[PDB]
Amino acid sequence: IVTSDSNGLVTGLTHLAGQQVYAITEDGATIGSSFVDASGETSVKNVNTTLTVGMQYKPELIPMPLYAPTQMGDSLYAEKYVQDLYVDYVDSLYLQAGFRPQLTDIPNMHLGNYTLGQSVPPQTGIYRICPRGDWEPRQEFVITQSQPGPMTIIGVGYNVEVA
Amino acid sequence: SNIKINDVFQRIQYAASAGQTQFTIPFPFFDNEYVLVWQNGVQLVMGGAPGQYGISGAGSPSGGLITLVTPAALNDIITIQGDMPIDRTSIYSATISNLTGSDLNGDFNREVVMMKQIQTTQALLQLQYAPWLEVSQDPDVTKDRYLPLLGSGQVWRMNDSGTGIEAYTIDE
Amino acid sequence: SNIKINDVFQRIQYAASAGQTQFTIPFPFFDNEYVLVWQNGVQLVMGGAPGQYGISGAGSPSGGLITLVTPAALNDIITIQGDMPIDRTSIYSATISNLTGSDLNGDFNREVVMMKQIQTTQALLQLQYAPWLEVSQDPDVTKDRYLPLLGSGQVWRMNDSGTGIEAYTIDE
Amino acid sequence: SNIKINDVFQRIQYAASAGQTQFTIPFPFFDNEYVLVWQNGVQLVMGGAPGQYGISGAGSPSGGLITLVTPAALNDIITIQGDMPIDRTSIYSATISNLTGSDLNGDFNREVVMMKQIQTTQALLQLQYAPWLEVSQDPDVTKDRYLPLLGSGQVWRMNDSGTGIEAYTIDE
Amino acid sequence: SNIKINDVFQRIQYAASAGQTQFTIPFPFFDNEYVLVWQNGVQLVMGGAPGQYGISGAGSPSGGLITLVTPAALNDIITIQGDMPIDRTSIYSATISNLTGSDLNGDFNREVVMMKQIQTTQALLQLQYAPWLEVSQDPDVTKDRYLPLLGSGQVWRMNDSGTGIEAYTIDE
Amino acid sequence: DELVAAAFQANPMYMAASDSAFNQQTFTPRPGSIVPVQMVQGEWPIKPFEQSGNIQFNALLV
Amino acid sequence: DELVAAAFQANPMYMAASDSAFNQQTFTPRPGSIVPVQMVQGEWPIKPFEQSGNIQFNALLV
Amino acid sequence: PIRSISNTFNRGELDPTLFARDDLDIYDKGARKLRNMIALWTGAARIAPGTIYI
Amino acid sequence: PIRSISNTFNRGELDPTLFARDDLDIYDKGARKLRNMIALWTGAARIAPGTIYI
Amino acid sequence: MIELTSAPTTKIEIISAAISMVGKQQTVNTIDGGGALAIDAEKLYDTLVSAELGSNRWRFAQAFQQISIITTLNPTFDGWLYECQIPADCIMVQYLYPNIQYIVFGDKILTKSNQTFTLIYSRNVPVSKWPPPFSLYIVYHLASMLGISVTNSDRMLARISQGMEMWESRALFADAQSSVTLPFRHNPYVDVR
Amino acid sequence: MIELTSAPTTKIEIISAAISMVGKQQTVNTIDGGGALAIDAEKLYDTLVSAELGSNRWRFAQAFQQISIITTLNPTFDGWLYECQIPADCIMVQYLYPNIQYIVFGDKILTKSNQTFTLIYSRNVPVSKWPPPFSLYIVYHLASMLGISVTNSDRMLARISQGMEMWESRALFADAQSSVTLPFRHNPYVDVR
Amino acid sequence: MIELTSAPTTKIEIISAAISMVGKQQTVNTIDGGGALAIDAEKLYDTLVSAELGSNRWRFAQAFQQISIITTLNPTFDGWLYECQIPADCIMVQYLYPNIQYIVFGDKILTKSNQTFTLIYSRNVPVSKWPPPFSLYIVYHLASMLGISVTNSDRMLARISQGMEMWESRALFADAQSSVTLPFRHNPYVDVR
Repeated sequence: IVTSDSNGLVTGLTHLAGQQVYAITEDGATIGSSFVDASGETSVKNVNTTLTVGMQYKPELIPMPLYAPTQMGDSLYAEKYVQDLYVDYVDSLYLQAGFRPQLTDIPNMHLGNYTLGQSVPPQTGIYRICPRGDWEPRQEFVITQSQPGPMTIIGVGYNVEVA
Repeated sequence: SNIKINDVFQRIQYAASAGQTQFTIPFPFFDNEYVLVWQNGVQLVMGGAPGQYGISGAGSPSGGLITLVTPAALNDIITIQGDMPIDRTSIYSATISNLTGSDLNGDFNREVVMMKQIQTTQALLQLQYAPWLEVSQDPDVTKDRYLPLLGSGQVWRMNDSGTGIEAYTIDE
Repeated sequence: SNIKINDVFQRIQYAASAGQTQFTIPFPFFDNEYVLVWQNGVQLVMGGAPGQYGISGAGSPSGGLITLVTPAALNDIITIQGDMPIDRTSIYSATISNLTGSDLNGDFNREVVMMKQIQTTQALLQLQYAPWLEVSQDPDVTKDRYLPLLGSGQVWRMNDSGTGIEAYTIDE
Repeated sequence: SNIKINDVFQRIQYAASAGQTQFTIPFPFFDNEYVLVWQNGVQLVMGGAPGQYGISGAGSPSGGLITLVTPAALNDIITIQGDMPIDRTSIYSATISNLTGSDLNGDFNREVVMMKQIQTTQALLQLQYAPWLEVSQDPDVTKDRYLPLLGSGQVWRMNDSGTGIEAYTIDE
Repeated sequence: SNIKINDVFQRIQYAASAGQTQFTIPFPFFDNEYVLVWQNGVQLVMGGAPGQYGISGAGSPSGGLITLVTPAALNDIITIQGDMPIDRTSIYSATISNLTGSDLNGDFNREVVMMKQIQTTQALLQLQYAPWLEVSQDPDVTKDRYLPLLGSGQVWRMNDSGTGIEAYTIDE
Repeated sequence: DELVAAAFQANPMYMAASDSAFNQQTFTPRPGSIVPVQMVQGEWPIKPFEQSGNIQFNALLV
Repeated sequence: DELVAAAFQANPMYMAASDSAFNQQTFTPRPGSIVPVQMVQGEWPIKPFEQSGNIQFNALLV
Repeated sequence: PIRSISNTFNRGELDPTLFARDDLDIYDKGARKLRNMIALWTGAARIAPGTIYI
Repeated sequence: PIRSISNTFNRGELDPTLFARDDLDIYDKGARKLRNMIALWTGAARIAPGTIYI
Repeated sequence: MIELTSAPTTKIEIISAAISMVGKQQTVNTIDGGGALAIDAEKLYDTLVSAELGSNRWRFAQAFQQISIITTLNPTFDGWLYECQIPADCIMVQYLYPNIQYIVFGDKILTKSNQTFTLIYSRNVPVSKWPPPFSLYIVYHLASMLGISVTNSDRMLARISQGMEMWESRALFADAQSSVTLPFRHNPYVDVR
Repeated sequence: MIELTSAPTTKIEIISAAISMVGKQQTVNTIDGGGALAIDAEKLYDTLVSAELGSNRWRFAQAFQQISIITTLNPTFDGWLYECQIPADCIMVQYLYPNIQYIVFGDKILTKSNQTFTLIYSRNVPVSKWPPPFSLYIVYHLASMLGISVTNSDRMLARISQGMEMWESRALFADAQSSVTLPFRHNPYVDVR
Repeated sequence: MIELTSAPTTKIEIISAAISMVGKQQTVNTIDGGGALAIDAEKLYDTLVSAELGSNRWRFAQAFQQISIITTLNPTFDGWLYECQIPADCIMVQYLYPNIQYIVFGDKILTKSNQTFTLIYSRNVPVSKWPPPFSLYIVYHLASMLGISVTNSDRMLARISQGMEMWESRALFADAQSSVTLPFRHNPYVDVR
């Protein structure tokens, strides 16, 4: 826990010297990243603010291969295409999901019902995405996070064209 | 819902037919005062008296209409130009501003119109070198760019050394 | 558009080496159709036929590439300029919807690039008085700034009264 | 950043009184380095040594103040102009969960000041045809608009055919 | 209708401020079509065209709102009056069925509003003798209360016998 | 009425979504010629203009 | 109008997606000849140019 | 045709040698990768706890 | 097509992280919210007992 | 006094009726928080209405205005002399008065004369100007697009389609039948005389 | 204030509406913010729009340009004498003025004459110049292309395709009816006189 | 200034559009790691395009060149005297100028005369020379082959088939309509006179 001055300068981070760190406000909003120099100082966006500063560890969730048995058989090796991908989340921020390399960010800000300066609380809901993946039976979809924050994934759904 | 900007210049000029009063404003504008009208090089005044004009369509996404009080003569030249102040006096609060899609659309729309008005002047009314000419790529080299003030009976002439443009008296 | 827009002129010009095909684009661009290429004053076309070029690097901060199909001759002049039409690149719903920083970044970055293209033409390809000259600070005083149309064989010459620039027929 | 941007030209010029040191900046500016000061056509340096100046008021909507170290002589010409770079180096995250009023106002105000600087140059320091003149409304018609490079002792002159402006040598 | 009906006249009149658009409806109403609006004696129409109005607040105890599309001029008279047709707004089965207090409230509230509209016209727009005057308490005595139809140029005048009101022609 | 009717009933005319069904400028009326024609435009095919009326009725009263 | 009409109603003409349905340069109009023809191009078959109008009506007024 | 399927994560990360074992009841209850996350005893997967410098 | 389904409340209020667990036999026996009520052992939900001031 | 119509008079009432048709309760004052149905209805309303009024001569949507010759623009083909600006609110060109030679070419109108020309055209008009049959047709058609975009129900699309086509014909008949049918401008076998 | 309704004027409005019409709820305020679906939709948009304007005479997409650089064809065939480059912005050659002999051959126009002529052609135009019926037709057509891979139901895709064909006919009619039909330029039984 | 086309200009952009049509995201600069879809698309592209341009007279794909008599080869049958070499880039022989007696026999052209002959023929041309309608037709046709080779989905093949055949006709019309139809070279009842 640190406090920035009127210029956003933060000192006393010697144990993080040379590292890339993120800053999280007390309201629970991640405001960005910066490098700590060799002397333990870094500059953050918010000035005159109490912040938590630390290093990102990136969560990654790759579900099991698509399993959609049909009347023909198990179809474990059949060509499959995912038309829709449902991400089911609780109390989460900064999510992104899809088929690599082009992922889709999951928004967490309601235009028309947001007051500037406030931190939107961790969000709950279902988001539907067209991943635009290939037709391989072992294709991979990824749920991950763009910047540090709360994250809970309660399930992943699909609409699969099973050829 | 967006306004007509792409390939729509903020200036138009017409050759009137005998007895015409209605002239289209083909570009969007936000306020009546931000539209300039000339007739044969003389700027008109909005009003109801003869020689004045009425205006409608402010806030429309596509444009409006200019209605002359006095019917025009054949081959009168009517020029309509958008001239909006480049400023921003409506701003968001630091504490109690609720961000809306209408707010964002409004702010981007007026900045796009401002930018289009600047580019309209640059494209139709100003001079420039052809983009492929071998001008100096350093803006600090002002040989071909900077102009001097012209005194009476003087033209712009590159000097004999080819180092700058200077005013040059030519007798009449 | 989660890139940063650097302060780089939206125009670059090269003198080709013998057989050169690759030329770097130092400024950002977002679409291939919005980058113009000239070779010795003749605009080229994208494609794979001889005399055409390929382009890569759209959406990148910098470091795009132009690859000529036909290798250039020594001292061929290659000009690369950004030309993106002014337009809205977003729409926002009036009802409660979603917003991302990617949406805002795309809108602001593209408007910054559009402004830079206007200012690149102004700085490198246009004439201006030196900023310190004693021009009239009221734009309604058009003595030094309004030009007339030039007829055949005519130049711009300040009149003998020093009240405005008029077209003047040159003689021997 | 939670300030208004007024409609004020981004350039001011003064004729100094005897011994005057303080000159007002009537236009907003966000950083001291983005202001250029000239005294009798010589660019000054910000500092505390004689022949230099100090500047204050960055970020205020009403502009700031220029304080010369050495008092100016009578009728010294002082020119102050804003010169902010056109770029965008601070961007939002992909999925922001906190968008401050200062950040959003900053992005909109910053582009307004950029456009005002471009428009101030073209309104006060550049040439243009009168808005009502019958210039070709197709920008591809470059007869009156494209200039050639001037060689030594040359002027711009519309050719005998009236099809374009060409460089013409005068040795008088 | 689980609201309460307050004792408020079913008519309100305003003198508009310069450019006013919003006018409050202090009395309850149930349907938008049952509220009449006049401006300077001319009835308006609901809609979004110029010269029309929008209305909100149906089913609310009070605090409805009339929003003019065209802003009113100074001292324009805006009149708002409730006009709901007298009708049965419910139907009950003879067979054993269900009943709720919402059904009863809707019936009695609408019948109270209908009575208030009748009494509002009687109290604000109609003539009557003062309650304490010595009028005949038998309505079959019509001397003071029954009027004749008026012909051209005629007035109501009690006859010389004091037995009834008759039409009287008035000369020069 | 017969003269008005004959202009679009006796003459060979066509109905379509658009008169762009073929190119009038390059139309080549020659024996054996193939005319490029957009034979279907959206929901509607190009067809002869509908015949209507009772020509014999009019030339029985006249 | 009859002369204009006859040029494309009396003459044998065809409608197709393209005039490349057969090769006009190698077309061999001989008894027993087989002409290579793209009988269907995309969705549209090649067909006779559609007859329209009421020729008799025009030559009853004349 | 189109089939609708779902996947929860109460069995954690599964070894790649299990990917043909559709007979087991774990095929829709596991993950190919579960990194810097934990499996709650519901089906959900939560980001792993952070650390505080001492 | 139209499907006819029903739901009882034997398991009370269920945590939101269970809402993808259709494999469990509790999905049609619980409630998203059960506030100021109790679950009888027959599966019905009854309003909670009131209180008497002492 | 005049009795106010109970038919829809604002675009919000058109939208809320379409949302109710596909089964969701909706009030005009809570349209902002209408979720996916309100998001799509608002986005698709303008495109649907403009397309409809821009592809058919609806009498209630007609308008006229003088057109203007644009200086310095000269066509070089087929004898055309002038390029004329189309009105700003024009959504579908119908014809010119007086009927002389003209064509629509690009976004201009080409003429061979510099006399005063008036254009007859379609335009967007507010809902308060719509005939009630046309309003119900728009409600059905918009609901049909809400079925595709939101409900994803083939059953819903089948149920809405019959009503949508029926009210299109009825709205067209109601608009057309009020006035006489105008004659052709060109009648060659009579004009030649 | 005034109730305003207007047609799309930007590429983003077309693409975001098309994504709604394939029944996908993910937010597309910008192509950059729209994820993998938006970029694929933009890629197919570029191919579709030019293909559509390049295969039919839309009045709003017509343009003209004088051709003057006409050079000798040597060696040659069929009696052609000169060739000229088809301009790069020409997307479909329609006809030439005046009525000179010519053929489109490769990427050239071959002629037997050397004089300057005018080319009438089709060109790509921005959304701000599109008629509203055309805009809705493109929305459905683009949705039909995306729906090949992402639409769940065959019946739903057929419904989208039906909407594409319906608005194609209405857009074609609205474009065509504004002007008279031009006559054939070749009339042999009359020209022979 | 010339507006740059947004339609595809390279074979990689054609291929990536076809890959996106069958559902996969694809960038031009990552086409090398495109997996099975990219493997099949690049293998089948050259065969499909060459067969398409080699089976029909497309105006944009036409070319001409003089042919050459080959020494020491004597046809010896039907009165043919010389065997001539077909051009290297020739993909479909169309006709000869001047139109004299000739036949295509084997991979040669047999003639009875030693004058200068010019062959009119089809050839492969780069994508930047393609009309936009033809490009979209190739995208559909290539995507159809990707459905067979990769997706193994009967549903996908059914959905692509309608667009593939529609854009074949539209591309053919757009190519053909720009020029007049040429007359027959042989007219025996007239020539005999």
